[PDB]
Amino acid sequence: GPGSEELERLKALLDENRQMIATVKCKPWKMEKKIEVLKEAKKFV
Amino acid sequence: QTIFTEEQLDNYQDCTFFNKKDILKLHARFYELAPNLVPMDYRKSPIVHVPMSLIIQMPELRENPFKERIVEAFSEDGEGNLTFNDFVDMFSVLCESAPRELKANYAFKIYDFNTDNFICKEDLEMTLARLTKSELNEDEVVLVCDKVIEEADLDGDGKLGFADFEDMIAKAPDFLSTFHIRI
Ligand SMILES: [Ca+2]
Ligand SMILES: [Ca+2]
Ligand SMILES: [Ca+2]
Repeated sequence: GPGSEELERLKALLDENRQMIATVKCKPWKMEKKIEVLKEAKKFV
Repeated sequence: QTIFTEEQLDNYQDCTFFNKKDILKLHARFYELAPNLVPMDYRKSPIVHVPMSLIIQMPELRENPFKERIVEAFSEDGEGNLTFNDFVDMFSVLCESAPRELKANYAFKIYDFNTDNFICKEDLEMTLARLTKSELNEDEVVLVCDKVIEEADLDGDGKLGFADFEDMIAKAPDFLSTFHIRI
């Protein structure tokens, strides 16, 4: 529900071991590159 | 323009993120809240207070879920009856140019509902419930704050100090969304 939505979102940002995934949105990268980077990072964590 | 001396406008521009032209605009907005209270001529530095109840009706604040606690934070007695200087201070912290760490300094105190100079689970539930504007019910807020408080508590004491809080909001900037108000 609405709580679970907010939860996995906030938990994503605050995980100290998964900050690569958390900070693609801070990069001057195009959407397509950001999406391919998150896909790859999520495989190897 | 005879509302302020040149030295007054120099000081305002040097002590805030506003230019002199902005300061005159802020005086007009302050004056329009209560023309019987607010002098048009500030050159002798009059001391006047405009009640919180009027300030929180401005369109820039009236929808903010922390409007009362934000206005109170810039008042001497915590009642939010601001002088012009307080009013300018508050919109300078809230403006686009103000650094994250300045906003964070005030946000930490406004979110510290039990005034013990830490953010605990219960402070965070009261903060998130207001931030999410009825989108989340009571237990949905609990669900979120349960996970946030452990993740964010780096030191290990069950509560968030100011350093923990600043690291939190760097990763979750939506906690400072209520401190971005243009005027
Ligand atoms: Ca507290
Ligand atoms: Ca509930
Ligand atoms: Ca802590």
